[PDB]
Amino acid sequence: IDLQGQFISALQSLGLSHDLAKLLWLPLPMLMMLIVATVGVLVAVWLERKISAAVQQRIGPEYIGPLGILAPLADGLKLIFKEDVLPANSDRWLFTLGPAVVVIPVFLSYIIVPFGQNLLISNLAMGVFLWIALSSIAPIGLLMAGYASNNKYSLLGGLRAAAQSISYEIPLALAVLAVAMMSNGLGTVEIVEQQSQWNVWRQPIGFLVFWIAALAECERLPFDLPEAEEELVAGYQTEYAGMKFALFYLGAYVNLVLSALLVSVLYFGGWSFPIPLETINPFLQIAFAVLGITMTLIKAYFFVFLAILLRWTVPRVRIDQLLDLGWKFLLPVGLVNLLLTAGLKLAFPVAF
Amino acid sequence: PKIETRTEPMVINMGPHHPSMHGVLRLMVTLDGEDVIDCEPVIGYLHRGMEKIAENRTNIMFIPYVSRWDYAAGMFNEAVTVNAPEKLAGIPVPKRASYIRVIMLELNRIANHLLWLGPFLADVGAQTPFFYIFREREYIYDLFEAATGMRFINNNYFRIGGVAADLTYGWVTKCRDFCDYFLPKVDEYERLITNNPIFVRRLQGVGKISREEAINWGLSGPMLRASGVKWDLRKVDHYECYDDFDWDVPVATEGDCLARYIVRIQEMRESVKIIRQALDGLPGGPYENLEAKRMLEGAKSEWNGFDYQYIGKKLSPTFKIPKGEHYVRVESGKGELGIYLIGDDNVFPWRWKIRPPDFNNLQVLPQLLKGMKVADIVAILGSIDVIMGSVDR
Amino acid sequence: MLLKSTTRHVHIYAGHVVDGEVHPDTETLTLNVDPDNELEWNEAALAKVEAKFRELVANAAGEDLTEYNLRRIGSDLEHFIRSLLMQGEIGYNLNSRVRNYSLGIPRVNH
Amino acid sequence: ILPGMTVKVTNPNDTYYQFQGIVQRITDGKVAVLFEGGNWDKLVTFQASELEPVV
Amino acid sequence: GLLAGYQFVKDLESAGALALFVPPEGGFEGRYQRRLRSKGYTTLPMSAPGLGDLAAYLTQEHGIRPAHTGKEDIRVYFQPPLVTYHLENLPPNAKGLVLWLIDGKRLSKQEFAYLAQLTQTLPKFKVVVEVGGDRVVRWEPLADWVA
Amino acid sequence: KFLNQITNYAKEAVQSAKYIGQGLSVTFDHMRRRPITVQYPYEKLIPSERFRGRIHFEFDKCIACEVCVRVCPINLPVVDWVFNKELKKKELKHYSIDFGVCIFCANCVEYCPTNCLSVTEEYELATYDRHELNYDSVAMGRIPYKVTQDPMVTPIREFAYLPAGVMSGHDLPAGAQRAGERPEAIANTAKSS
Amino acid sequence: PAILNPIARPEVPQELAENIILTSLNDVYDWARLSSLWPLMYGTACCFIEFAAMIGSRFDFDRFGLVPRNSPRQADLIITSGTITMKMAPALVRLYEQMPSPKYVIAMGACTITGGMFSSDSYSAVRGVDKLIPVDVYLPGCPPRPEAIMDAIVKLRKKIANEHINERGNLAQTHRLFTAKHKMKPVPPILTGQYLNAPSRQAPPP
Ligand code: SF4
Ligand code: SF4
Ligand code: SF4
Repeated sequence: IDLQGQFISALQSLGLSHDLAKLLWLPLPMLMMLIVATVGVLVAVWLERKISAAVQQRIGPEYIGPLGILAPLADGLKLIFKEDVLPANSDRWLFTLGPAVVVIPVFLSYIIVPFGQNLLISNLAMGVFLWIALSSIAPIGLLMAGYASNNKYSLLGGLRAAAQSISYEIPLALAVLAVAMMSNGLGTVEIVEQQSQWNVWRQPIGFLVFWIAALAECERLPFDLPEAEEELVAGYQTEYAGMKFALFYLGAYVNLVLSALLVSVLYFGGWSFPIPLETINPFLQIAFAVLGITMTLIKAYFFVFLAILLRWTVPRVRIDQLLDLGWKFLLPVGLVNLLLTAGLKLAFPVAF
Repeated sequence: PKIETRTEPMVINMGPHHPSMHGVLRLMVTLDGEDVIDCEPVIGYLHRGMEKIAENRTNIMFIPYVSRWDYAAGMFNEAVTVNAPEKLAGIPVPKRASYIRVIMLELNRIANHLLWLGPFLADVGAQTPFFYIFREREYIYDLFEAATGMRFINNNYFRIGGVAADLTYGWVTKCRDFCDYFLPKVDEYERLITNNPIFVRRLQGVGKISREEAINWGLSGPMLRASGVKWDLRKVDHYECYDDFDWDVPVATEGDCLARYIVRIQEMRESVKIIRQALDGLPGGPYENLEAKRMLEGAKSEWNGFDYQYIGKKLSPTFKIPKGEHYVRVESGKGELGIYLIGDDNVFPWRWKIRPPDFNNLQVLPQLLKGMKVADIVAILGSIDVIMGSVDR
Repeated sequence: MLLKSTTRHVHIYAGHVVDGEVHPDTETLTLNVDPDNELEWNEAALAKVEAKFRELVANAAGEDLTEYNLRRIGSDLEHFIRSLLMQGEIGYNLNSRVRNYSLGIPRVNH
Repeated sequence: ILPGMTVKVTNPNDTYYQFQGIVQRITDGKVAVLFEGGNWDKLVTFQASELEPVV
Repeated sequence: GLLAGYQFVKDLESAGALALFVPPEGGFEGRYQRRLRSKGYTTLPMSAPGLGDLAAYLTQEHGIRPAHTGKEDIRVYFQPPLVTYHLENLPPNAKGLVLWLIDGKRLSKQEFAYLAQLTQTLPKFKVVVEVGGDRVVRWEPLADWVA
Repeated sequence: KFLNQITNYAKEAVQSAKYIGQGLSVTFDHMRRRPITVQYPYEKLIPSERFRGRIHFEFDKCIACEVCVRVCPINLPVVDWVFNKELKKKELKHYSIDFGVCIFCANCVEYCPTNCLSVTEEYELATYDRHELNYDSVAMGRIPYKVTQDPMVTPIREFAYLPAGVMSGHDLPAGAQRAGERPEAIANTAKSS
Repeated sequence: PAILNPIARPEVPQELAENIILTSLNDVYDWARLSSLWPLMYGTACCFIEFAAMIGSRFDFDRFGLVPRNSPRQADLIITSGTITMKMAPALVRLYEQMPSPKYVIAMGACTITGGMFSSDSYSAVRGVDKLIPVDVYLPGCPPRPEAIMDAIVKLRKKIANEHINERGNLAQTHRLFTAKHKMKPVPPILTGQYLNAPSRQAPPP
């Protein structure tokens, strides 16, 4: 229904300087994506907390609210209410700036996830490449948290956070190059409007590549070494007490949600009940919008579910067993996939 | 704020506050670039003074202390503290109370191996088996709470002349149900682990001792038996109700964490093979049939004789243990517990001593870390079934 | 590195508090009587504690700087505080915090 | 029911079914049965309706 | 409910002895204790499973005999009453001294009646008892709930 | 030399994926099995016929034998007597146990001849202060709790009190009994054929 | 010498608040810090094994919001679990004090509120953790039923609700501190590495 048009025209009817009107529509989706991001964090926390109890014949929170619905609310409000402590020789500027640096770009990368056509913020012609770029800023914040702490116990485990995050960006890049072949570019709308009746069937290998490189962004118990609670307590996090630890926590879960939404838009699509949709008009547009949003969230939820379900199925790996995936299983296979897709697009340019 | 790197080996502290279960233990470890040269293990954080408390406390007064050495299994040591003065006085023990002793003590062995298994896997990644053992090890808690009062530890079920209290009515067939429910699940663990590559690649060949190098250092338990040594005090010492059952003492030879794991996991099946074979042979069977057959005719019959009673003459708190020293021992999960008892003439002993297996087994922590890594330490430390409570003497 | 004796309401160190750090110097022996406010202190009894500490370090100490010795000093201070708290100079705080009677419950001295 | 009087339990919905025990104390309708048996003497409060004053 | 004023304080000042039927989670009752402290009342919970005759520990002076462990042969302490000592150690602007009991189920009818009758005598003193129960925090006078 | 390396590589990959999917299916199977959780405050668990919780005490049956102190590992219970002079009787003037020190070995219960001193199923002891655990003679009898008679509890039996073959104690008939016959029933059965 | 160990009779009493918009927000504040207590995995003895069984699936404590946390700084609670010898006590005060200020304590067991069985004839046990830190809830019993720990947490949760927001002045430390020069001849640390690299392990003497 082009809500931008009516918002600007109704607001341009009582004046308000039409350029200013186009300026004043900016913050609405820019904060709506923050709303759904925070909600996705709350949902991811509650989901992990209840499914990690289902796996174990356990029952998660039910005394917080009805079903633990208000558990991360309690967590966040507490961590606001907690004291913050700045240890003895730690720096004052870098300590309270590390978590901001590792948290910000994950939010900033929500300017590309569609949720529906013309239902996103500012489709960039670069798109996913900007995500691959902004994701490489996190190790700076992690090394900042390591250096800005007298805790050798922390820095010894903050360098290995800039060893895996600096290792699973190359195949993460190659698996999306393999999609940039097909889709005439890099914009998400172009990656997905190429699906009108999915890339997973034609990228059976790059799926594993992207999906192993996304889980291994210092997130999950298959690796999550920099928070290896048993190996060395909380790594770089153990001196962060109040809302700063909440920033780290938030950042992990919101990055997981972003990975799920991004696998959805890349390989499956944030539309397309798998029949060739649009074969069957504002009252119909508001229906297909809801349908596309719903199916997007279905696939994102399935990937969040599988991701949390590996956390309780897959014991961790030291650091050498880890880095012998990168450069020895993900990078050669990503190169092979790239060359394969290139050769097939050269021979069979149809279907790509 | 920073730390001023230098070309020297780094010293780090794995302090009392472990994020784990393996007691409270220091390991001042020095490394050469994510290696390990050696480490000074500063144990001592749990010395509360047993061996001098045991000199103003008679037997029945001291027996609840005894179950705090091995916090996991508080009957491999109640049994020893029973057997120590029991041999000097030469008090005959019946077959019923001794079969009960065998059953409960071997059930505690099962519990001990489960509590080894849990944190062994938590320190080596996932936490789910920690939740699958307290889903299963919690049933023998209910068994004990039925027979004795409290659960793992503090039962104080054993006594000098035998056993304190005859069993409950519905204990035996329910223990059979547990015995039958267990074997399908030690296999489900081996479905979830023992071939998962991310697990077995973590502890392929870390740690190793030769046969005769594991005998200087005296690694009395499965560590000594996980290096090619058929030796268990249940068989070589002819512990009380043995040679009456079938036997298959497990042995591995690699000496590494697999050689310990396979031994423990086969032992926790051989134990059930003993238990199922004991319940079918009691002097009296279940207490239901026993008491019924007694009251039916046996106010004098042979179903009220000494060998069918759960204890001989019940003693006073003035038993007055006789003179003469000796060393008793028992093969528990961690290995050989031992007590060097002396006695002079009175209720209070003279130099109560504990010889725990964990102490000698934990001597060789650093040799096993003779240049391995920083992150494969817990895999080795989790191999011994270290219980720092058993290092308070 | 530090060598401290941390009981309840007596914390002794071996450095000099500059602003909140400690900076072990090997000769300053700070003290931190009752940080958690289990007791309500006056100006006199607290000076008596101070003087006890001064005439307990200097008057009887000429041996090594182990934690054993500082722990012994802390024990003597924590018994001196019993004495002050029984005789009735100082008393418990009564505030709506924990109110756990670590030293003793109130008697009447019959 | 009154003190000092041995009783037994008539309640299939109770783990203490068909145990004989001596009454110890009675306050406010609920009576403390004492099960002299085994080794450790156990003490439990039952309602007067769950019981049966056996001889 | 999700928000409640100060009618609990009026009910308590009126009746003298209430009985809370809070849930077995202990998360939604301390706020009313706060509402009492927000007026001037001062609290002391002392966990009834541990109180004796309740005429010797509240009104009169009683003898506590601590734990000897072979050492330090039997000795008394004679702690003073719980209700004529804290009631005199009040601040100046003190409205009264409420009394909280966490586990009231373990006590009996007789001492419920005694605590109720003790509100009228010894004026600046009120009582509350957390007899666990209902899934919504409701209360009732303690003269009621008995006879 | 080189092809065999790639085949072994792919074989290791496939075996790893298979052994991961195995645990995947296992954990996805555990999330239909009913929770064995015991939702305690509303779904409390019933103690056994020998659990050792709080100690009981009668004032009328004691005769001041001092066995309780002479048998406790730490000589805990505070018996206080005065020996009135009618002929010989020790008059019991006070009796307490500090349950912040007591170990619940119940040897006290074991050697009391008068059946005065018993164990109760109270495991819900806790205070904001440890000088309240020192229970007096009139605060040790005190008529225990009896979990089942609680309007807001769904009691559960434990593994020794469930019918034969049964393992959990959650969704049970309202007539279940332990395992087998009592000896009285067996005797009256053998007597009647 | 008339009432020993006395109470102090305070003045300027507390100046509490009374408006509704603040006390409802106080209820939310307390509810939030209440229903998400994050313990510290602090184990020393079988009380920790009962705490581990409390983690388990026969009865968890994940509900009413408890996450076993590994570091003190993120934590909110030390369920003191085991005996406190005289060689680990500073390793407990340095865990308690090295933690954010709105923090609570539970003392499970009898070996850590009076020393329990080791309250007599022992020479290395601390006879009560209440003389190391401010215990907030006591529960007795060597190994207690771990569902009794949840009774203690119920009893602790109905004490977090008993707090007020304009009353955080009773939450800091006053630091009544001094200095004293001395002469006690410092000795070298004999506690280092050097367990196998020491010359005496690679050296049968003459
Ligand atoms: S053992 Fe029994 S009779 Fe003897 S003092 Fe104790 S309670 Fe009294
Ligand atoms: S349970 Fe043990 S410690 Fe407690 S009073 Fe009885 S004998 Fe003494
Ligand atoms: S109180 Fe009991 S369970 Fe706790 S450490 Fe002491 S003996 Fe072990």
